[PDB]
Amino acid sequence: MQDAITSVINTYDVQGKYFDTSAFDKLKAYYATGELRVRAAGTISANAATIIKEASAKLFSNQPDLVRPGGNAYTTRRYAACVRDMDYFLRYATYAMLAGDTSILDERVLNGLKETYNSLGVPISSTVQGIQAMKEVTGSLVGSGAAKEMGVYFDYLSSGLS
Amino acid sequence: MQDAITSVINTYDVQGKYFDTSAFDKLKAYYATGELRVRAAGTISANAATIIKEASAKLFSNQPDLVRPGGNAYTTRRYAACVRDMDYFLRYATYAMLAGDTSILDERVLNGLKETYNSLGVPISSTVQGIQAMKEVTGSLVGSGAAKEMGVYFDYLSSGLS
Amino acid sequence: MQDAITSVINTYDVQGKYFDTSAFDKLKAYYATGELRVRAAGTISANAATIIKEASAKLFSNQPDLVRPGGNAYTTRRYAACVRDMDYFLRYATYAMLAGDTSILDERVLNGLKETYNSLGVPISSTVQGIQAMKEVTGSLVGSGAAKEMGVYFDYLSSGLS
Amino acid sequence: MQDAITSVINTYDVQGKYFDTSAFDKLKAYYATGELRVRAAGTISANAATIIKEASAKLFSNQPDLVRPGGNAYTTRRYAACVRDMDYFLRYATYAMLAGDTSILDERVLNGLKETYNSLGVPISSTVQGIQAMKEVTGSLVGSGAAKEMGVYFDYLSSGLS
Amino acid sequence: MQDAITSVINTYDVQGKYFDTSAFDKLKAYYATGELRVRAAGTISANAATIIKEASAKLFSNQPDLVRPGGNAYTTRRYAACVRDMDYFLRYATYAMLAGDTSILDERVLNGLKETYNSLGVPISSTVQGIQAMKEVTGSLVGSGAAKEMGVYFDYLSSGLS
Amino acid sequence: MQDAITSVINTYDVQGKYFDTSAFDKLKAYYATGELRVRAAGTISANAATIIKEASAKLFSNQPDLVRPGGNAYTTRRYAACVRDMDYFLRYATYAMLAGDTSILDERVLNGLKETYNSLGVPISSTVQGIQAMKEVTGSLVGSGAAKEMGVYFDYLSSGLS
Amino acid sequence: SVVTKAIVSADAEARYLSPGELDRIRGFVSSGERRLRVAQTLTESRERIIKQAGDQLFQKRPDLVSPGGNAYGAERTASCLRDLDYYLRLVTFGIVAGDVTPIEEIGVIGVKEMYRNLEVPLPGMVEAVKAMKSVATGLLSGDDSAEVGYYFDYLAGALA
Amino acid sequence: SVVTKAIVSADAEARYLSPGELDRIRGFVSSGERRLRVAQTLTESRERIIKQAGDQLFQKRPDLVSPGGNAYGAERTASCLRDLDYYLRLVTFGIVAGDVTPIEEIGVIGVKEMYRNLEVPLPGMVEAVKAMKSVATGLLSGDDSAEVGYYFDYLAGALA
Amino acid sequence: SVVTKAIVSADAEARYLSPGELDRIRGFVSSGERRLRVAQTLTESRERIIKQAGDQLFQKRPDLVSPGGNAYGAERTASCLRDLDYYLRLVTFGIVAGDVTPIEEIGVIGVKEMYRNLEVPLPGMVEAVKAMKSVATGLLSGDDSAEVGYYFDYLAGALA
Amino acid sequence: IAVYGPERMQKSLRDLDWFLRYVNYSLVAGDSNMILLNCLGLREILEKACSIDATIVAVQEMRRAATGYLKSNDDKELVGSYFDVIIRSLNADKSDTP
Amino acid sequence: TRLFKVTALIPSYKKVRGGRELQNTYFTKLVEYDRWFAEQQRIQKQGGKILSVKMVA
Ligand SMILES: CCC1=C(C)/C(=C/C2=NC(=C\c3[nH]c(/C=C4\NC(=O)[C@H](C)[C@H]4CC)c(C)c3CCC(=O)O)/C(CCC(=O)O)=C2C)NC1=O
Ligand SMILES: CCC1=C(C)/C(=C/C2=NC(=C\c3[nH]c(/C=C4\NC(=O)[C@H](C)[C@H]4CC)c(C)c3CCC(=O)O)/C(CCC(=O)O)=C2C)NC1=O
Ligand SMILES: CCC1=C(C)/C(=C/C2=NC(=C\c3[nH]c(/C=C4\NC(=O)[C@H](C)[C@H]4CC)c(C)c3CCC(=O)O)/C(CCC(=O)O)=C2C)NC1=O
Ligand SMILES: CCC1=C(C)/C(=C/C2=NC(=C\c3[nH]c(/C=C4\NC(=O)[C@H](C)[C@H]4CC)c(C)c3CCC(=O)O)/C(CCC(=O)O)=C2C)NC1=O
Ligand SMILES: CCC1=C(C)/C(=C/C2=NC(=C\c3[nH]c(/C=C4\NC(=O)[C@H](C)[C@H]4CC)c(C)c3CCC(=O)O)/C(CCC(=O)O)=C2C)NC1=O
Ligand SMILES: CCC1=C(C)/C(=C/C2=NC(=C\c3[nH]c(/C=C4\NC(=O)[C@H](C)[C@H]4CC)c(C)c3CCC(=O)O)/C(CCC(=O)O)=C2C)NC1=O
Ligand SMILES: CCC1=C(C)/C(=C/C2=NC(=C\c3[nH]c(/C=C4\NC(=O)[C@H](C)[C@H]4CC)c(C)c3CCC(=O)O)/C(CCC(=O)O)=C2C)NC1=O
Ligand SMILES: CCC1=C(C)/C(=C/C2=NC(=C\c3[nH]c(/C=C4\NC(=O)[C@H](C)[C@H]4CC)c(C)c3CCC(=O)O)/C(CCC(=O)O)=C2C)NC1=O
Ligand SMILES: CCC1=C(C)/C(=C/C2=NC(=C\c3[nH]c(/C=C4\NC(=O)[C@H](C)[C@H]4CC)c(C)c3CCC(=O)O)/C(CCC(=O)O)=C2C)NC1=O
Repeated sequence: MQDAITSVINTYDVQGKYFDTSAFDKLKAYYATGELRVRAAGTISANAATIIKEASAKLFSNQPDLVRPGGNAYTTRRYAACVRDMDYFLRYATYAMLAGDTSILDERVLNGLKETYNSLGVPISSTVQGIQAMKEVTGSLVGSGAAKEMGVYFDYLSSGLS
Repeated sequence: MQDAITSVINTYDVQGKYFDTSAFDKLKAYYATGELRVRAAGTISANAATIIKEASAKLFSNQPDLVRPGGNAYTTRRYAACVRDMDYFLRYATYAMLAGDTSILDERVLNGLKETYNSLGVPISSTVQGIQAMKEVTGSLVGSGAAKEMGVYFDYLSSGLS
Repeated sequence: MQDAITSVINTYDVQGKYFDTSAFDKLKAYYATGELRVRAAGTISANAATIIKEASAKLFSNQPDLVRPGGNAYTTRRYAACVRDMDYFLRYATYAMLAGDTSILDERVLNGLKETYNSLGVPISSTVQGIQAMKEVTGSLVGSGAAKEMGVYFDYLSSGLS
Repeated sequence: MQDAITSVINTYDVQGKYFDTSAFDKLKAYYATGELRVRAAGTISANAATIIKEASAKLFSNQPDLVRPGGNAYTTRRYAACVRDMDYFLRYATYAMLAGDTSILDERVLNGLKETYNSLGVPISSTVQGIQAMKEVTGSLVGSGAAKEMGVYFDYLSSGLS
Repeated sequence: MQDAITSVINTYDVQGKYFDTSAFDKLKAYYATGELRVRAAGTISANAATIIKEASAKLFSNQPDLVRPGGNAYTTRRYAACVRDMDYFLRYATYAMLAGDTSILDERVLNGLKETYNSLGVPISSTVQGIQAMKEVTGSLVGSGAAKEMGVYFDYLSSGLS
Repeated sequence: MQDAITSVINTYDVQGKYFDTSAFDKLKAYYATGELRVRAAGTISANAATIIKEASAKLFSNQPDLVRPGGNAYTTRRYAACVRDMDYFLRYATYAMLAGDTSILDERVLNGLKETYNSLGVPISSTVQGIQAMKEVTGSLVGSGAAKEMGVYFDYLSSGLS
Repeated sequence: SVVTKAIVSADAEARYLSPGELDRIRGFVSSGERRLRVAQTLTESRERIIKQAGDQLFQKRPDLVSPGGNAYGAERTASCLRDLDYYLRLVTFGIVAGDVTPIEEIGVIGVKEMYRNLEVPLPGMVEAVKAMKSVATGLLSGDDSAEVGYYFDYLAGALA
Repeated sequence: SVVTKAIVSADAEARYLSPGELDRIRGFVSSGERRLRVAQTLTESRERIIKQAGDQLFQKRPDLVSPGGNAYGAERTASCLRDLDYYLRLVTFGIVAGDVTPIEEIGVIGVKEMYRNLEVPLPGMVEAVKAMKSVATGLLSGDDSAEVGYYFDYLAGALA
Repeated sequence: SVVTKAIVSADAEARYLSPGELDRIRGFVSSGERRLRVAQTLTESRERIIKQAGDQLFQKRPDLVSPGGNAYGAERTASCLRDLDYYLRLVTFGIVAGDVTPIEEIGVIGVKEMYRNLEVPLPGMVEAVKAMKSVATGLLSGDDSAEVGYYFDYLAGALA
Repeated sequence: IAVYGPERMQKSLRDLDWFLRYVNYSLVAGDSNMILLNCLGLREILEKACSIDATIVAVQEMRRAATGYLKSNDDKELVGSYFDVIIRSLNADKSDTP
Repeated sequence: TRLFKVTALIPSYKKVRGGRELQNTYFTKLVEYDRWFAEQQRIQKQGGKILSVKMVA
């Protein structure tokens, strides 16, 4: 995969060029944001079960058809599948936030997710709603500064699904 | 779409065969029921608006959250769209009953309907309930044998949505 | 894979409704035809090799070029694969008849079969002819009613291939 | 599309209850910046071509490889397409600023943007750099207070791309 | 599309380089073969219907199953569709031979064709065998060098369908 | 565009009155002529190609300059246009025969044809002669009763184009 | 009518009439005398149908003749009766033609816009047409009553 | 089929079937026994019809089976008769369906291109189907003879 | 190229190339060696042509290199000469291709928008193209100069 | 109140609250389009189990009550228009729905 | 035989249209010769009346 540091390194490697002032500026930006990223990652690791808990409850409260009979999340199997997908989404958004890059999201999650969901019959609107649920649930736990950072990765996941 | 006659013709044409005794027996069976099918279709066209009224009333009584805020029927716009969907289901089930085959249902209703509702947010289970309600409403108006024949196609619609 | 009982169970679980009189009626009909189904399945199992023998003999007599050089069944290998495929079709038709549902055919037999045969080079029309010959052979052994029952599954396979 | 007003109205309509203190606070915040946002929109609408000129100059000065042979912007057609895309981004950012919601961006830019740029081979990182240069120029042109309101949607687009 | 001259022009333009001895040699080779290409194209255009006739006769004589009931070419409509596909293969092979490049083959035939036949149930192996039949029929009419040149593009089509 | 029944319906509707007994007698007339009309229509549908054969042959026999250079039929395109015109005239004459009214002739044949021929320079006399050539032979095939009854429509076309 | 529809369908794809169209035309002309007999019976007793249907409609919907209703007043009631007469005449026309094309072309296309301009309650149309259908089917025999009631059924559905 | 045509015509207008279409279906189902008898007679006589019609075709046009003709040879004559068998089966399909749709969609679309690829003279095909008309209509009664001849004439016009 | 235009034109109507556009291809091919030789002459003399065209442009239009001009400064003059080099190379591509299609696609579609974004005076581009045309036609013989002059004329017209 | 029963009373109360909520929403949005469109089809739905005249009286009474509190002529006329749209739509649906 | 100048009025019989459709009803176009047969047939099937056609070139 690729993070901000590796992104700058690869750009300058393909150019065969040297680290200039702009490169060091970007590296300084990432190092400045690093401690916030690490604190947010630790907080999200602490409360991951709680985040999935609350996001699932809210999504199924806003759209109760999913858990009633005839819904895509109606069985123990399909409910557990929904929870498993949301746990992936949280973990990989945390990876992307800590890296500072969304390449991991692309390659590990978004490359093939639309077709998987379309073949499974999984609603994609409801999945985006669940991602937004996780987004604003974790925003409260990480704090406004870290929420502004994790939100872009949650929106990246949502835009990749939509 | 294809009817019973066209179904038999296709089955015998893909095999490169003329009609045998079984084929003529099946065609005669379809021809014997034609007048009953025409009478049932006329009766349904008589009371289509009525059947929609009782079916929607029964559905929204047994599913009151549909018309409450947060429900997908909570609007006059969304209410009109729901009753128009009910009109679709009744019209095409009558077409299928008159034809004697479920092909028109699969071709013009069931194909792509689950993904359409998933995009729109329409609850599939509540639509199945509405179709069933339409079935009990239509059976009494059409009589016993016409109700068996006509409910076969309602069951096909419900199973396709299910 | 789902039989008639499983189909009723699923169409009632999707609604969330318990069993009522209609479901018990459909189940009773399935148990009514169960004895016929079991006798037909036992007869077919007792004479599977014989049925394959006359069916393949009829197919290769009607289309002698198949087993001659340049035909797709010209080799001990390819002849064996051919009679193996015929055994597949007979066994899975017996499964579908014993279940009372064509789900297993779509589910384990007809899925990707056209692409497989087209990649192999197998003549689809001649396979359909083999299925029809197998139908004719099986009917005489199973009797009139059991033949009418097995015919829907044989015709299902023939229409799925063609 | 949606704006802030539609979002609040829908949020309180699905709940079925009137506007509370948080609702009126959201509307007051949205209305307070309204005249500033309209002034900024007038400035951008009046001076879009200028902003494109400095944004493109900065982008192609920082990355000369784009307009040299072998670069994605090397032809008159591809240079024109690049500046046209930049005009798209500026206009839709202005639309989003006036609306106060990023729904229009998701609906009419991000939906299919990644597919387009990966099919055409457009460098996504360079497009992000061009969007950042456009942000800087338009912020210098419309004042810091409107610069922040432009920058939030410019960042939304940049995060959508990367 | 792209031809040999356009191919060399594009290869040198991406590099930003002027033409050198190797490029001029490639252009001279194309200009040398141009007269042969024109003669072959005229001969094919004069005899296209003939070539299609013998190729279709060969294919349906070696594989008569294709045109018996249950076969992919079994109807007047499907037989006409088959011969139309062969006509298009021949015309675009002629176009590629005149141009000296297989770019038109890709763009106007091979992009999405295998998916289309996979959906339609068309046996691609039999289509390739028909293309090979057209190749051998065309070679006899066009002569040795023109046959080698045409066989290049016929084999390109056959391997593209693979 | 109206038949005898819709014509009498119109003439009784415009007056605002109900059908009288004379209307019923006029209706019985058309219902009694219906089977003869349908029989003649079937004969003409079967023999339309032959009627065009002999009508064009006789028209070009009596007038030789038309096919010879300098004539208003001297071209392959122009020959095809003439035979197409005669075929359309025959088909619409049969249509008016079945309908029992000449309204279709006015609405679909003479609608703009007079001035089209006038601008083009088509001779009126030759067209009338061709209409006569078709009528006097078609009457021979359809029988004397249907001959007299196509007489009205054919000389209606002749007088209209006159 | 039936032959009109067959001719339109044939001319749509530029061909002579199909054998099936010829069979449907034969079926139409073969039953023309029975259609004319139904026309006899409906046309002769028009006053019975119209007045009985008006009475049944007014009893079913007293608000129509009540003050503030659309049918309130002698002139408005006369217009009600004239509308019923129009629809009866169109139903007879469709019975003769073998299709509902006269009914549709004369007084179905744009009926909702006109009755919106008149504030005429379409349920009033439906109940009046149902009363007309009841009277007409009662005065006819079963084989004729079903076929005739089909036309009233189409008219009621068009109004509804 | 007739039912299919009525259903799709109603579907195109987003309405239920008009009384005319229901009457058309009633007429079609009323003739089911006659159509079945005619189709069973044609199927029972397929071998005789093909034999006799092929004989008439070959005596009327010896050029097809003379050396240098398209039907020359035992295998090409067998293919010739197999085509006639195909078209007879299609005619029976059209008889039971009540319309020429099965014939149209199995053996009429692209027939000119198909027979052009096969060097088959279309006038020869027209003569063959006229011979089949004659041979089959000889077997049928007067009422059914016209009904079968309508489908045969449609097929001849399609080939011509 | 000529072959590309002929083939795509034939493709737009789903037909084989007619003998007229086959004569097209034959005439284009029979003229290949002269085009290759002209491309030789232009490619070998690119360095002299660019310098002479730059001097002619700057003496005819001193304002561009004058203070406040677009080409003012060594770097901007270098960019101008680079653009002249691009267009000379595109002219060579067009000469070998037999048409303006390489010039069209690489340097004509969107050129006005490119230079308008770059704040470049299009009349200056036209004058530069005319000067470089004169310089290039100076090197070539009359028959070849007439051919290359029209490519340069098309470039000038496209920039204008 | 007794004749309808609890269900129709709940529907009636939530519908009056619905009308006033949409009036508030439309005043926010700057357009009474939502009330308009939601009322182009309301009368046919209500008529069988509701009194249209009663609904008109209720909406007029709410118009009077709301106009009372505003105490500003422009405010009064705007809210009066946003209620007159309801009365106008239920009046326009005297025939069937459009 | 190059061009036709055609003036025709196609009314509306199937429904009532809310938009303008005034120029859609009464209009004059220039129609190519190879297209005039089909265009005249279309106008006739629509129920419209072809008022007059003249020859342009
Ligand atoms: C048909 C297969 C199936 C099952 C069984 C199923 C169970 C199920 N139980 C739920 C909550 C619940 N389930 C329980 C029951 C527990 N409370 C006590 O601890 C007991 C030990 C135990 C019951 C004996 C409770 C209290 C909740 C509410 C929890 C909450 O709302 O957060 C929910 C969430 C409802 C929603 O999101 O709207 C589901 C879906 N779902 C299915 O698709
Ligand atoms: C190249 C590989 C290959 C082989 C070997 C092969 C054998 C073969 N032998 C066959 C028939 C037969 N084969 C035999 C031979 C047996 N008769 C005696 O018992 C002997 C023990 C034995 C021969 C020494 C007989 C009698 C039949 C006729 C079976 C019947 O028609 O009932 C058939 C059935 C199809 C046909 O008759 O054309 C096959 C496929 N096919 C192949 O593609
Ligand atoms: C508002 C919704 C919308 C978007 C977003 C959009 C993007 C877009 N840009 C395109 C072309 C292009 N876009 C670019 C982008 C530039 N390449 C440079 O390297 C830069 C990194 C970058 C901009 C800063 C280029 C080079 C092309 C031409 C590529 C080609 O055709 O080969 C195309 C292909 C269609 C065409 O050429 O007209 C689309 C669809 N179009 C839309 O309707
Ligand atoms: C369905 C009613 C209808 C018809 C029949 C009709 C015919 C018609 N014939 C035309 C020309 C023509 N029409 C004819 C036929 C006439 N000239 C002579 O041969 C004969 C005396 C006579 C035939 C009886 C010819 C030969 C032309 C071509 C002459 C030309 O190029 O100017 C054209 C001009 C457009 C075109 O040909 O593409 C039309 C529209 N238009 C209609 O709307
Ligand atoms: C043949 C096609 C056709 C129809 C159908 C038609 C109907 C029609 N009915 C009208 C009046 C009327 N029609 C009615 C009847 C209705 N109001 C009551 O509520 C009843 C529910 C219902 C009768 C069952 C009434 C009461 C009026 C008087 C309204 C007025 O004049 O303001 C008018 C206004 C002009 C006039 O009366 O002269 C028309 C146009 N016009 C046509 O050209
Ligand atoms: C179900 C619809 C259907 C039809 C109709 C059909 C016609 C058909 N006729 C064929 C050959 C043939 N058809 C004929 C018949 C002609 N010979 C004389 O000219 C007569 C005028 C005429 C018959 C009355 C002949 C002679 C051939 C052999 C051509 C040859 O071997 O070259 C073939 C090629 C079969 C092969 O050898 O691979 C087809 C597909 N196919 C279909 O799927
Ligand atoms: C192959 C197609 C192609 C063309 C044609 C092309 C032209 C082009 N010229 C440029 C700059 C320039 N071009 C000129 C040339 C102008 N100076 C005078 O006014 C004259 C009127 C005129 C030359 C005759 C100048 C002065 C600049 C520098 C302006 C700047 O710094 O932005 C640039 C910006 C990138 C850079 O500065 O290196 C491009 C892309 N690029 C392409 O990919
Ligand atoms: C602002 C936008 C808006 C409104 C107000 C609205 C009203 C509305 N009320 C309904 C139910 C109902 N509404 C009422 C009657 C009430 N209705 C009121 O106008 C009266 C004050 C009151 C009685 C005097 C009743 C009795 C029902 C039950 C269903 C029925 O009438 O059959 C329904 C049908 C859905 C359901 O069954 O719950 C609608 C659409 N819809 C909208 O989109
Ligand atoms: C926006 C400008 C505009 C105008 C003015 C306009 C007039 C107009 N009126 C039409 C039909 C009609 N117009 C009328 C109304 C007339 N009959 C009554 O007695 C009155 C005296 C008179 C009106 C005051 C009628 C009855 C028809 C139908 C005529 C027919 O189709 O036979 C039509 C034919 C298209 C259609 O039926 O939808 C047009 C174009 N269209 C336009 O786009």
